[PDB]
Amino acid sequence: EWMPVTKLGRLVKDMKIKSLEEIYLFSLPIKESEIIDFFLGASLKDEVLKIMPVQKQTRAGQRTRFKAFVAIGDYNGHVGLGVKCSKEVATAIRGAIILAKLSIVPVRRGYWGNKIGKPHTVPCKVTGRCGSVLVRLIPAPRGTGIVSAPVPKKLLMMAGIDDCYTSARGCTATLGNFAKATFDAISKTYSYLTPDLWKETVFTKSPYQEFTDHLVKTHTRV
Amino acid sequence: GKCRGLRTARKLRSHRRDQKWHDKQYKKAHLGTALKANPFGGASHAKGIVLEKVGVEAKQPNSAIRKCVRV
Amino acid sequence: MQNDAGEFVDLYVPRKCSASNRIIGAKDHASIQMNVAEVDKVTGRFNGQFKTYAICGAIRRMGESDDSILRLAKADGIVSKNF
Amino acid sequence: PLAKDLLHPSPEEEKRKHKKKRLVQSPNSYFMDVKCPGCYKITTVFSHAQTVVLCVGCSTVLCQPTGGKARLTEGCSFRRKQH
Amino acid sequence: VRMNVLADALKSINNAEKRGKRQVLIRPCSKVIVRFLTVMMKHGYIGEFEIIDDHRAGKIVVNLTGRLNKCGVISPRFDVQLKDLEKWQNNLLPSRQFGFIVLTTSAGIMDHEEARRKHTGGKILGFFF
Amino acid sequence: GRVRTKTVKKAARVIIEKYYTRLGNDFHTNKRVCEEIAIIPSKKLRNKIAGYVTHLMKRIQRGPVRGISIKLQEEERERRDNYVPEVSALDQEIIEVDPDTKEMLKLLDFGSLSNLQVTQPTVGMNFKTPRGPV
Amino acid sequence: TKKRRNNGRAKKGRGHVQPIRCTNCARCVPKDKAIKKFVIRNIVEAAAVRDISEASVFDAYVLPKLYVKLHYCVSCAIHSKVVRNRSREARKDRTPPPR
Amino acid sequence: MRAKWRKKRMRRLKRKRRKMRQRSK
Amino acid sequence: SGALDVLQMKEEDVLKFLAAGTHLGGTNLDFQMEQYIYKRKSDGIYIINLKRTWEKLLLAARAIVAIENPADVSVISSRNTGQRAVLKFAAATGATPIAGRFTPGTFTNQIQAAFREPRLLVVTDPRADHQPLTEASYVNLPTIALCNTDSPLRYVDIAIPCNNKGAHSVGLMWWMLAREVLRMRGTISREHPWEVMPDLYFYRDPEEIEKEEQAAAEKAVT
RNA sequence: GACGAUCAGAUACCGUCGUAGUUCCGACCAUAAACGAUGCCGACCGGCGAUGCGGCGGCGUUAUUCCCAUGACCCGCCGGGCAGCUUCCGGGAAACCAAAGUCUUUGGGUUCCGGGGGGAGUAUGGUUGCAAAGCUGAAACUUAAAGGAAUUGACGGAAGGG
RNA sequence: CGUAUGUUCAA
Ligand SMILES: [K+]
Ligand SMILES: [K+]
Ligand SMILES: [K+]
Ligand SMILES: [Mg+2]
Ligand SMILES: [Mg+2]
Ligand SMILES: [Mg+2]
Ligand SMILES: [Mg+2]
Ligand SMILES: [Mg+2]
Ligand SMILES: [Mg+2]
Ligand SMILES: [Mg+2]
Ligand SMILES: [Mg+2]
Ligand SMILES: [Mg+2]
Ligand SMILES: [Mg+2]
Ligand SMILES: [Mg+2]
Ligand SMILES: [Mg+2]
Ligand SMILES: [Mg+2]
Ligand SMILES: [Mg+2]
Ligand SMILES: [Mg+2]
Ligand SMILES: [Mg+2]
Ligand SMILES: [Mg+2]
Ligand SMILES: [Mg+2]
Ligand SMILES: [Mg+2]
Ligand SMILES: [Mg+2]
Ligand SMILES: [Mg+2]
Ligand SMILES: [Mg+2]
Ligand SMILES: [Zn+2]
Repeated sequence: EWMPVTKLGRLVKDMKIKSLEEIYLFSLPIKESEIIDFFLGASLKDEVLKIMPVQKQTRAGQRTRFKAFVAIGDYNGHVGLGVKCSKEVATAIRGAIILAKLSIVPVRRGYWGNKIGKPHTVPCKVTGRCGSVLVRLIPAPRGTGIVSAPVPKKLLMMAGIDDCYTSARGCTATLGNFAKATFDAISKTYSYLTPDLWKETVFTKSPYQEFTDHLVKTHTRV
Repeated sequence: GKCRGLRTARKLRSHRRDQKWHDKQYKKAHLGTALKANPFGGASHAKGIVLEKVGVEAKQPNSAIRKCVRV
Repeated sequence: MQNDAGEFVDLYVPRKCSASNRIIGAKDHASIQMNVAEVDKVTGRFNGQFKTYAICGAIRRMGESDDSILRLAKADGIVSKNF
Repeated sequence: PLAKDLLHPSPEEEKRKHKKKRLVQSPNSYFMDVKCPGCYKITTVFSHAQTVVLCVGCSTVLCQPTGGKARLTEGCSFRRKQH
Repeated sequence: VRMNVLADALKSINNAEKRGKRQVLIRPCSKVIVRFLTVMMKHGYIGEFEIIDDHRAGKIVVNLTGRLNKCGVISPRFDVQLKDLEKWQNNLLPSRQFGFIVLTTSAGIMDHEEARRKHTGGKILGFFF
Repeated sequence: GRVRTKTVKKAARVIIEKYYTRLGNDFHTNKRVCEEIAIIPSKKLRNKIAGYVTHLMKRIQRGPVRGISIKLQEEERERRDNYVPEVSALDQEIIEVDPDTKEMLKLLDFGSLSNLQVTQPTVGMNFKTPRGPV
Repeated sequence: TKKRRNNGRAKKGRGHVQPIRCTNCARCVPKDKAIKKFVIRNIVEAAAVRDISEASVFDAYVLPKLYVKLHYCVSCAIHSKVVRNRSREARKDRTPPPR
Repeated sequence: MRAKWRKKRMRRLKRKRRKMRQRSK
Repeated sequence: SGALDVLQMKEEDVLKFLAAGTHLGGTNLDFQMEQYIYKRKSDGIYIINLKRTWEKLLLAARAIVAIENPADVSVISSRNTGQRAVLKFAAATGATPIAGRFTPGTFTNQIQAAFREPRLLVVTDPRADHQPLTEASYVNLPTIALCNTDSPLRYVDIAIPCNNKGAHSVGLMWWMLAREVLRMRGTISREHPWEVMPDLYFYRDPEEIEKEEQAAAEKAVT
């Protein structure tokens, strides 16, 4: 069924690449939603945050289109947010789900103050900005749960975060910007230099050179 | 910007005291004029005598005769 | 990230820019990891070993990726010290 | 240039930079040995002199104040002093 | 005028750090600056630095290792008691796993964790993480 | 109002690339060719395509055009490759250099070791165009 | 919304610039804001220049030119089509139109 | 109403009010 | 050149660079190209340092050789003065050339007809070929460029300081790059001069073509 | 203000006159979209071409008749300034801004000042002023928006092309 | 040269 068009999609289907983190490690642009479905197909859960109609004024009247905000993610270190606007509600939701999968980022989880057990919270205080909305993720004591509005609480649970204090500033009624700001906060957990990431990086082989021979054999024909 | 020196507690206290008069929620409850002008005089309820029955025309974009009484 | 025990609990360990030492994020599509092959001392011909440098998108945007790579090569001996 | 060596800038770089903005401030002025065509004795004159320096006894003008370095009188040879 | 040499120094380091520079010139220099820099050095947030003598306040050149997220000063130097130290940590540091609050105490200039160990409160100077 | 729509033009350019050799400057012959090498559902459309083909052929025969034609192709390869001069333009008996790069070549330890002549440096450094409007 | 960085005028490092009167309507306009146009043209138009040539008493008499400096207020400059409205980015262009 | 003329309206109103009190004092 | 005598600049190369005018840059200097110049001439012309030209040229060659599949290297020249030089390089090294107009979306539009995913990009001029350099920024594409003294270095990882303006110098620089790539690969001998003439990469304007073809024609007839 | 036009009216726009004023001197007045609608002092943070002032350096041209210096020009550097272009520095609701940046990773110092729209800069008391007014400055009551920036349309007695 | 206006609510 799935005929990949990109080299990354080709390697994923040929089972040459294992785990999304190898793609994440080299920050490769994913361009096929089947790659996401290949690695996390069973565990992903989707939710329609909001169906927001938008209108364009024309001579004959108002051209109403529907925008769908979809949050995707397995409840374990991966979450994605997708926004799609189209004439039909059903078409908008499907397109948003595709865009949500393409946008999935890895979520770094840390420890409040113990380092006992698996990670339960954000590694540190992270802030996300989208328009006027500022969402600040705060590390929380184990057993605290997620103290946030219903909108970021869905994303934070989908990110796998179990405990988190939060602080929102701006027009949080703008659910599109509110959700995006939360997603931006979650995204930059792995962009934050904690001293445990200080140790010199060891460079591994890029998938485009590690399987450069397989790509020549197959992707040239396919 | 605002002063931050370690010996500016009086200036910060004085400024917040002055600027607290500029929100109507505080000035309503702390000037006394509002309580003097309040027909209930700071009470939740009040008794009275019906002087007459009057009809009030509802504001646009509605249309109706709201039934009221002068008390 | 390791717990008190020392088991690695991070999903993965992101790369860091070879010049600015900033973490290269999962969506930093302007980042590169360019390999510079090392020649044989006498032949001057690719022997199969390469030096690896990673540059974050921000350094490339500033236009500083040129001197970062050049300075890294001089440190690695790829470029002659009398450049 | 991200990696600029601030400890050891080139002498050309320091010579261009403003005297106060150098790594360690130093004057751009100097003292000089002025010999008027007459007599034989030597006069020590500041480069950026503000007063009309007279060769005492000879009673001749050696330099004229300006907005910067003093202008030596015509026929007067000067040599920079060293400390 | 310049009311706080430490504020000027920490801001200058913070700006060069964000700009990806490898070295930053710090002027003027003070014992409080050098002691503050040493606290960051002992934790690896900065490399070696060389104080430069000009028969004046002094200049410093710090080698930056690309590890600082932010080195900020706190003005004014509030008095910090040991009981109130925790509430300062929750307000100034991203997490307890890393980041330090630099205190000037009678024992000497030290980070917040060393002050807790030596049971000494003091006046807050700044922070870094 | 005789501008030809994309459908007339797309058919005509393609026919000349595909069957250039069998075409010519006569509308009447080209009209007949289109009847067998193409399926043109209407006669009027056929005469319009053959009209543009005839117009193109003249142009494709007096120069290259958007359309490709082997004969013009095989010449492009010949200029791009075949003209390698007998002696390179770089092979010059005397190479003129200014004392500035001559002293540079001294740093290159290649100054006096080459066959090159030094010109007198330019005087006045009047190299900037005068500033002003227009 | 600010429309022009220079506020529509050439005043940058001073407080007050003396006004001048518009050539058409005599409106007071600051000298730095007036749309100026230095007009140089022959006294005789190109149609009549030939007739004056053989009507002249000199063998080679060069026709004197007319030098008039016009100052226009914004309304008169726009109305007389000396200047026109331009797009957001076209406004920023400052070079005079080509000759 | 233009703010400048609303100001002029009130200035005239004030002048009338001051004349009304200068007549009663 | 790794301070190796086998990779040092020969007297033959010096005469080639001097003849083609590669050492002469523009009258304007980019602040990030300052390290490559030697001295400004008395006529405002900046002189490029040939050692630094050679070092970056070999450093670029080492980057090209590191790509296992030569087809994964893309060579581009929007300007005509360099279209012939690039296609030859692609014929001699097996790179994928794009001469002429670069259609936007080539590296980013997965469903575009000419969609391609090179592992390394080489361009003739950052100003003229600004589209591939800017577009490479979306797909993690390292970039090599021929940069003059007044050339921007944004998204340019290996800049070769050379006169990328004159017809001779542009062709010569691609010729030297192609020769050095093959020598490192071992395709051609190093002590034996290359069979390909430098003039084969030189762009020839039409006026010269008809001028020389009739000169050759009159030579043959008599 | 008078008048002549224009108009349904025209206490206006247009035109003909024309008082105060406009001008100088001396005393008041203290307000302006008094605007960069952007406090001041200090530090840091990209690039580029200019520009004005000062100084320093350097082929050459020109006058100073030759020399000398000095000016005019040319190529740079430094410092203080009015600005300009560019930039994914970074910021911002955006327009934009190299400051309006170095802000949830929130603290250099310090002054003034705003807290939904009105009522209202009104009343009233004080004070200043010859006056006009300036400064200080409320309340009752009323109201679910008022407003900013930007988008698409529609419209225009706006422009350009059909 | 020279003209003004368009009852209330309602997609
Ligand atoms: K200047
Ligand atoms: K509009
Ligand atoms: K109604
Ligand atoms: Mg309130
Ligand atoms: Mg009603
Ligand atoms: Mg109703
Ligand atoms: Mg407007
Ligand atoms: Mg503007
Ligand atoms: Mg103007
Ligand atoms: Mg009348
Ligand atoms: Mg008159
Ligand atoms: Mg005022
Ligand atoms: Mg003014
Ligand atoms: Mg104001
Ligand atoms: Mg003052
Ligand atoms: Mg000046
Ligand atoms: Mg604040
Ligand atoms: Mg209010
Ligand atoms: Mg009053
Ligand atoms: Mg309502
Ligand atoms: Mg307003
Ligand atoms: Mg009416
Ligand atoms: Mg009606
Ligand atoms: Mg109506
Ligand atoms: Mg209806
Ligand atoms: Zn006018």
